[PDB]
Amino acid sequence: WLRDFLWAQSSQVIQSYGSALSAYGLIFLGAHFVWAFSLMFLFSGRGYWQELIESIVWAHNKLKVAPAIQPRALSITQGRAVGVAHYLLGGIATTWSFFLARIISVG
Amino acid sequence: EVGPKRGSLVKILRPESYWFNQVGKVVSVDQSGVRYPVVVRFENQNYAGVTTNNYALDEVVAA
Amino acid sequence: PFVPPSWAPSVFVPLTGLVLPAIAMATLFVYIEKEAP
Amino acid sequence: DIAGLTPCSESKAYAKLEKKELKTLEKRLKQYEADSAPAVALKATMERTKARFANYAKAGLLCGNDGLPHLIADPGLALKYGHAGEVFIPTFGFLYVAGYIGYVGRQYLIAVKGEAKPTDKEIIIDVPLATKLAWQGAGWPLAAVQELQRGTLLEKEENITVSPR
Amino acid sequence: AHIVKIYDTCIGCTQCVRACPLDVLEMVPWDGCKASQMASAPRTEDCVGCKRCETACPTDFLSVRVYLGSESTRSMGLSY
Amino acid sequence: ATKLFPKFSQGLAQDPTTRRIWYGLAMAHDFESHDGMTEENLYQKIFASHFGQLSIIFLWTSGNLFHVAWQGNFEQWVTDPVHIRPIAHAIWDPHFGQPAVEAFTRGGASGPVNISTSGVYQWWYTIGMRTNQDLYVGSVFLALVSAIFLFAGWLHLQPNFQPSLSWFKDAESRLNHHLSGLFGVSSLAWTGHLVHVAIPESRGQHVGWDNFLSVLPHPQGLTPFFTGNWAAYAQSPDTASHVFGTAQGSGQAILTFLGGFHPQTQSLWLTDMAHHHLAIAVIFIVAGHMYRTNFGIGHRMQAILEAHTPPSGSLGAGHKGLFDTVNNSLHFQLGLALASVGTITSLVAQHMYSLPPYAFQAIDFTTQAALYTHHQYIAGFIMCGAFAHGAIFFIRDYDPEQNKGNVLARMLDHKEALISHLSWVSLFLGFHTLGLYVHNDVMQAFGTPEKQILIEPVFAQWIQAAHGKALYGFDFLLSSKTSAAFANGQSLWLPGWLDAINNNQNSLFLTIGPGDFLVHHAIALGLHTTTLILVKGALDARGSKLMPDKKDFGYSFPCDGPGRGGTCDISAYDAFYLAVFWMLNTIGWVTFYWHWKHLTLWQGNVAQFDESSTYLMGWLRDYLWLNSSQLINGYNPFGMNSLSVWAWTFLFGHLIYATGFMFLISWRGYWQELIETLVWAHEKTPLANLVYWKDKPVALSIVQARLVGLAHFSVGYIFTYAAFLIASTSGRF
Amino acid sequence: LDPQIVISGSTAAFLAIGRFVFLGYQRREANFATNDPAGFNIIDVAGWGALGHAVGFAVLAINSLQG
Amino acid sequence: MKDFTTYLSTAPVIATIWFTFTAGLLIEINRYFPDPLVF
Ligand code: CLA
Ligand code: CLA
Ligand code: CLA
Ligand code: CLA
Ligand code: CLA
Ligand code: CLA
Ligand SMILES: CC1=C(/C=C/C(C)=C/C=C/C(C)=C/C=C\C=C(C)\C=C\C=C(C)\C=C\C2=C(C)C[C@@H](O)CC2(C)C)C(C)(C)CCC1
Ligand SMILES: CC1=C(/C=C/C(C)=C/C=C/C(C)=C/C=C/C=C(C)/C=C/C=C(C)/C=C/C2=C(C)CCCC2(C)C)C(C)(C)CCC1
Ligand SMILES: CC1=C(C/C=C(\C)CCC[C@H](C)CCC[C@H](C)CCCC(C)C)C(=O)c2ccccc2C1=O
Ligand SMILES: [Ca+2]
Repeated sequence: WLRDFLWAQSSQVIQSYGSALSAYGLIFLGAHFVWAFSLMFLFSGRGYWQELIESIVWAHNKLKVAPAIQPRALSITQGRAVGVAHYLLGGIATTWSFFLARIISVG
Repeated sequence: EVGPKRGSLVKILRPESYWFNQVGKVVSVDQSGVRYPVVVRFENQNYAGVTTNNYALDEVVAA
Repeated sequence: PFVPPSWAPSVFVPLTGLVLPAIAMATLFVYIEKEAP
Repeated sequence: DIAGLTPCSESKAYAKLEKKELKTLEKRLKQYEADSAPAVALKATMERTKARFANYAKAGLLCGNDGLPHLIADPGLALKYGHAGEVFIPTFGFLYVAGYIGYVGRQYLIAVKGEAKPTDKEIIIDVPLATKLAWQGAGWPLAAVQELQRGTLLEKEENITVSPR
Repeated sequence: AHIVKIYDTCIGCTQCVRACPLDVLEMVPWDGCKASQMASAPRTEDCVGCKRCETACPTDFLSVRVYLGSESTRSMGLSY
Repeated sequence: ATKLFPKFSQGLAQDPTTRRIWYGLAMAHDFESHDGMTEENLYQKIFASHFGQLSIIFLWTSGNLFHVAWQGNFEQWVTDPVHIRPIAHAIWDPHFGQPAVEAFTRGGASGPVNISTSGVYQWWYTIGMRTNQDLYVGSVFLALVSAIFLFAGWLHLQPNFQPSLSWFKDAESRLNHHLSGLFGVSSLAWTGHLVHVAIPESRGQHVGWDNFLSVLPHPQGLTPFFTGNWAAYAQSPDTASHVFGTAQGSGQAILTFLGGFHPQTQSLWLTDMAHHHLAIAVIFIVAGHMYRTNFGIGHRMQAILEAHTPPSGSLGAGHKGLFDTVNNSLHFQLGLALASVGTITSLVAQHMYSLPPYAFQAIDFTTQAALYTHHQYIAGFIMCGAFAHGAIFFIRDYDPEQNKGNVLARMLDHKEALISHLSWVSLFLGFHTLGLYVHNDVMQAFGTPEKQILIEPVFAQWIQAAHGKALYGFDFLLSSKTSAAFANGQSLWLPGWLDAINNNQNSLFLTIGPGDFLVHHAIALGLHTTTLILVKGALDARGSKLMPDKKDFGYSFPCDGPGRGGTCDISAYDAFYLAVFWMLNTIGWVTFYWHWKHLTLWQGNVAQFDESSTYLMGWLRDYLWLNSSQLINGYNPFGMNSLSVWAWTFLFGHLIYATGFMFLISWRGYWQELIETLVWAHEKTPLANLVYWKDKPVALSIVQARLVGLAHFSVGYIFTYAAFLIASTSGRF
Repeated sequence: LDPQIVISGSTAAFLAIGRFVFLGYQRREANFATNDPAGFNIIDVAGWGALGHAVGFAVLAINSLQG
Repeated sequence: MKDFTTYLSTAPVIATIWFTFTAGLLIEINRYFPDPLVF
């Protein structure tokens, strides 16, 4: 599966630059990105982010540029919802770019 | 009538307080001998969503 | 010079990776399940 | 010139890349009739390509062995060898725009903070005030220096919250 | 067993006692706050570590604090 | 009832669940937490544990020497080190098929064997090893050394041999000995081996315990050394026509400063390395006479630190109280050791590949790749460990009252500034380094490569010019033939160095361009981000605005519950766990850069990297996709080849990596409820209910799950890249 | 440079400077019974003597390099 | 009408308008000054 399907049929999307399927190549990379970006939210916890925000808020307080609406880390449930959304978006978009570039070229 | 005046603005000095080095309003000071008689109200809510807390006379300073 | 026989692997590999693991696992499991007097 | 690079104007790889690019566009311009909208579009891209290769060379950009323009970021080399429109001037252009946004936003937050409900003015933007500050942001650099010199830009540590330590 | 502790900052709101789902806390007469009552933790052996009491505590900082400790059948809330 | 394991924690021993087994193994080396632990017993246990570690290391080395001398082709590789592939050990797998036996049979046949990528063949050959007898004897010696450290470990823990805590605290005496003896005398002894054995072996002369006394290292003996005519030892070195291992083109010098590399071996000169160890040995031995122990002379570290206080109050009380802070904190001492060893490990990786010290090492591309990646990944883990122990130090040992006003306490006083600034730097690097790659990818996609942003690494090229490289035309220092720095060293190392730094076939200061600029900023992004995560964890380890009393909960705790908005991953241990992902990402980027730049140099078309490294599609297609073909064809419907083990391992790493995702994404609650259903099923199943469990089955803990997930994630990460790296380099070369 | 002369003179120089110039400073910095009036113990001799030997060999070593 | 203008002053609306203005400005600039690599 990995060699004769993914590696062999990815040639169309990886070689689309300079053509009309170039967008599928860009989306193929962008989708691999969104998917990896989801792992930050899926593997982390709000406790760490809240503290990091505290030190950033300090810099905004020091320069008198701190917002009245207090910055807060995403809720635990929101953290999980953001992670799954970016995981599905990235993963499905990656297959989408791979499928459309491959089929349009060898259709 | 010990304690800061009601309606006055004081700065919290309790280190573990969310409003440390922050200013709130003196809601009321319990003349009875309670450990923390100064009731202070704050505009910004803490992580728990609370906007009020009790502090001792020493934990507060006019500011 | 300090050279083991040709059968070495035919015997050492079986013992180390199958027999010894089983013996180790047996004694270890017993100790953990044992309760303090 | 610098780093062993060569002017794009004298690079052979730069010239071959321009031909390679125009030959792809020309191979496609053939399958279409001369006045066909497709033909007009491919021609305008070919003209834009010719202007880019010419404009880049005229700007005195240097090209590596790849035949592609390389940017000089050392202030000393850029000024002495005519390469300041590549990173230096862009730097002061961005810094002006970025400080403009920051100083205006800071001025807005400070203005809405003295109101009844600052949080409300952050979800519902006081457009008139926002537009006023947006226009007055052109002289931010001098205002920022004047605030830095009056000691009004920063906050006193005694008024800023911190953890127990 | 988990370590549960009550601090003098307690205001006698009784919220922690009402929030506890294993009856680890109760209200005892006191003279340190206006409510004349302070939370107590006499049944910590039944504590699981849910920390609902801390979520119910409105003082800053918390007057009731839970420190997860030795694990038991009760501490792990095991029905088996 | 109370089980026996673990004996160090009655709490765990009284845990009736499976958690007792996991935690007993997880908290066995945390002596400070063991029941009835005293500081003196803590030190004695560590001392014995250190002897145990040494025993294991020496047995590991003896084992390595034995398998090469018994199953490899060292006596054949030495004859032709350019075309003979070194054998690591023999393969005895009864699950193998006749084809696999043939595919793995190689290196002089002798049955299925694994090729070695460790570099011990070039190393032992360079140090004078020439026969399996030599390898066999060394193996025996090291095995004997291992047994002594194991006995010393046992003895120094028995009564009448248990060192006192005061002995463990004698810092001035321990540092003097380690600098003069452990470092200086050891380096001096190594210079003796190189001069008396390695160099004669490189010149074709056998020198062993049989004739070392009846053999003269130099024709003039020690008369030059004791008369001061040291230069004599540098006269007549090996020439460019020197065939390593023979007297052909061989000279007579024992200590030189030629510089550059031996022409045939492409490695550093033995005479230059002999002189190097001699010089550093002298420096160390002297340095070991700085601290006061028993003779009235020397420095008192406490007096030194106490004196270092800027007069303007810029550093508060300066280093006051730091002596006791460091001397009483093993975590502080471990933090420094890891931070130093980790940085030194990366230096080894950077210097060994650029200045290869072992003969025929630079031609073994697979070994070069393996060594760099191996040391860079070990360095990354050690750096992560250093900060982890710094955070533990702050929580367990830091005493604010004894460090009042000192540099350490000042750090805590401006932690928000430190973290916020690390946040800003990381953000800048991330937004711009990503933005430029994306811009370049879009320009490549729209077919306009002349429109991509390609900033020249002028500052690095200027440094390379300073070192001699004239390719950039900066003309200064070693690149200028009229410079004093050029003239002063013209009769010493410069000639050899300039020849090497101006040769574009080695790895000495490789040429760099816009692609190298972008990847270097990506490395800076990773280093700052990983530091931001680790630093933030150590500074906030004792408390934050969200949890002001974190110090009362310790280094590792699950969370503080969903209250206060939610507090998942709030412990300093949780910060280390998150930092490991960024460390693996950083070492991944650095190792990818190193491998791709060398693959293109080794193939002979540096232009591919120079033109494809400026966009991420180039990295994915010209490095990962293109170099994966032979590996993924290790086994196929048409058969299998020697690369089958790597194809199987490559996929094995992908499986473990993804298995980690389950422990990392799915959390305990869901699993605990599933297990409870299984407990009902087992108790309700007839015959099965007859057998029962001694430990109540429970889901893994929150902290445990994060560790198990990170371990699975880290193991797959390493196994996958190691399989790809070796296969791509070996198969292509 | 005569090896015997260089080292011999070097050692004597350091022993002298450490016995009549830096002895007080070292003692103050310092914050084996010797009947020496200035209390110059053997360990002190070993130290300054070593310094002298090192400096002497350094001079001979560079001189042997002929420049 | 006052409430409608208040709704048009809401964060998302202003963001859409401001970003549409900024995007438009940049697009038009590249439409009249194509391929701008250097000053
Ligand atoms: C921020 C990092 C950085 C780095 C790594 C460099 C690096 C370099 N700069 Mg520099 N520069 C910088 C920032 C930096 N610059 C900034 C922010 C400015 C704005 C003022 C300048 C302005 C500047 C000038 C005017 C010049 C350089 C020059 C140089 C090159 C030689 C300078 C030198 O001797 O040492 C490195 C320099 C620095 C570490 C800091 C600033 C550079 C000093 C102040 C200039 C002194 C140059 C001196 C005359 C040596 C060259 C002699 C001759 C060839 C002119 C060198 C590769 C020289 C050059 O090569 O021009 C052709 C040159 O004359 N730079
Ligand atoms: C008035 C707006 C404003 C200002 C003046 C600043 C200023 C600053 N921020 Mg910041 N920030 C802002 C908004 C602002 N921020 C917003 C809305 C967010 C949420 C994304 C953040 C998130 C943020 C982080 C995570 C960090 C900073 C940091 C910093 C400091 C380092 C420099 C920097 O800008 O880094 C870069 C800041 C950004 C990339 C955020 C971009 C925010 C946009 C561009 C500002 C637009 C504001 C608003 C929409 C305009 C209203 C105008 C009004 C008329 C209606 C600096 C003092 C860094 C720091 O602490 O360093 C010490 C830091 O790590 N900020
Ligand atoms: C001459 C006196 C002497 C010597 C030789 C040693 C030697 C040693 N002591 Mg020690 N010690 C001494 C006096 C001495 N001590 C005294 C007087 C005291 C009382 C104050 C102590 C108290 C003491 C304690 C409490 C401990 C030690 C420990 C150790 C061991 C450190 C383990 C180690 O890191 O590996 C060896 C380290 C080195 C060889 C240093 C070199 C490291 C460099 C960076 C490597 C570079 C190598 C080269 C560049 C490349 C190699 C390539 C190739 C060969 C692979 C080590 C063998 C530890 C121990 O017991 O371990 C069991 C420890 O816990 N000592
Ligand atoms: C000289 C080096 C050194 C030393 C002496 C110590 C010593 C100590 N560390 Mg430590 N550490 C180090 C380096 C070191 N560390 C490095 C380099 C890192 C970065 C990775 C860490 C990160 C670290 C953390 C995060 C923690 C410690 C902790 C501790 C303390 C107790 C933990 C323990 O040992 O229990 C036993 C350790 C284990 C049982 C190991 C766990 C199993 C791991 C996942 C390895 C599994 C790999 C697996 C075999 C792979 C299989 C692959 C195969 C199938 C092919 C202890 C005093 C803990 C602590 O502070 O105490 C509260 C703790 O939280 N360390
Ligand atoms: C590809 C995956 C990925 C990516 C891209 C990042 C990126 C980042 N991580 Mg991260 N991380 C990851 C995985 C990832 N991580 C994983 C798996 C873990 C383990 C769980 C971590 C754990 C971790 C920790 C602990 C921390 C970070 C931090 C950071 C930030 C460091 C500062 C920086 O570089 O600013 C650069 C900014 C960017 C690279 C973002 C680009 C800007 C976007 C893409 C442009 C906007 C696009 C468009 C206009 C709008 C799109 C949205 C649309 C719907 C409108 C950074 C944004 C640190 C941090 O928070 O910073 C202070 C930090 O503390 N990470
Ligand atoms: C590649 C990663 C991976 C793998 C292998 C699995 C595997 C599994 N998941 Mg899972 N999962 C993953 C990622 C993964 N998951 C991720 C990222 C998430 C987050 C969304 C989840 C979330 C998730 C949930 C919520 C659930 C599972 C469940 C399951 C199990 C389903 C029952 C089953 O098939 O048993 C059979 C086992 C296998 C098919 C594994 C095959 C292993 C090989 C074939 C066996 C080889 C054994 C070997 C010879 C032993 C000897 C080794 C030697 C050293 C001695 C299963 C074992 C369900 C469950 O708990 O079980 C009912 C469940 O509810 N997963
Ligand atoms: C006024 C303003 C703001 C700014 C506020 C503040 C306090 C900003 C803080 C600035 C500080 C403390 C800077 C501290 C150190 C800065 C240093 C040392 C400068 C480094 C710059 C260097 C070395 C120059 C590099 C180069 C130059 C010459 C330009 C280019 O050529 C590129 C390069 C790298 C070669 C607010 C509120 C964010 C809102 C907004 C407007
Ligand atoms: C008592 C007195 C006196 C005096 C006497 C004398 C004469 C003394 C001297 C003594 C001496 C006579 C001293 C010396 C010392 C020396 C030394 C102690 C040395 C050492 C050496 C070293 C340490 C070396 C090392 C090394 C080597 C081995 C190798 C190479 C390198 C080097 C060189 C570094 C008088 C008369 C005044 C007065 C009265 C009494
Ligand atoms: C990154 C991360 C965060 C931090 C993520 C945040 C804070 C989201 C950031 C959203 C935006 C960027 C904040 C500000 C939004 C403004 C409306 C943007 C205005 C700027 C103008 C240009 C429009 C968490 O809070 C978290 C919580 C639980 C598990 C994992 C994570 C997690 O991974
Ligand atoms: Ca020999």
